[PDB]
Amino acid sequence: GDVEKGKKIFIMKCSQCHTVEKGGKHKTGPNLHGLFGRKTGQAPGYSYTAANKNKGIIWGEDTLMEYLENPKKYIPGTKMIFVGIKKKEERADLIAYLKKATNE
Ligand code: HEC
Repeated sequence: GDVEKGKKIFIMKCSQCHTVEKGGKHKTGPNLHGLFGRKTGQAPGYSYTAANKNKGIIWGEDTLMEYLENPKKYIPGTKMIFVGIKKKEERADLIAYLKKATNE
């Protein structure tokens, strides 16, 4: 659950658009502050993707490990430009970091 690594990653992996900082902006990507344990297409006043609502799942440790793996797949029509991840520990750490960031 490397938090230091996930930091460098997110920094230039997701953070690029996302924002693990309460009060984030609806930039290229939505905020990621408490995304764990909440429904999708919730961010009010956002231009979410037609696939962001379509899915309509409960984000978490699984939905992620699965989603992250393939964002395009999971969300067909998502703007989230991301190839995906493979390394388990990579997703386990990256996710961990968040658990310390969003869930600091
Ligand atoms: C900007 C180019 C992005 C990058 C890089 C990443 N994400 Fe993203 N994400 C982006 C958008 C515009 C959206 C909405 C469209 C959709 O339905 O996906 C998302 C959505 C997600 C979601 C779902 C809702 C939410 O969490 O806010 C998750 C769980 C998510 N994205 C996670 C995530 C992670 C961990 C990334 C790097 C590993 C990542 N995103 C990259 C835009 C962008």
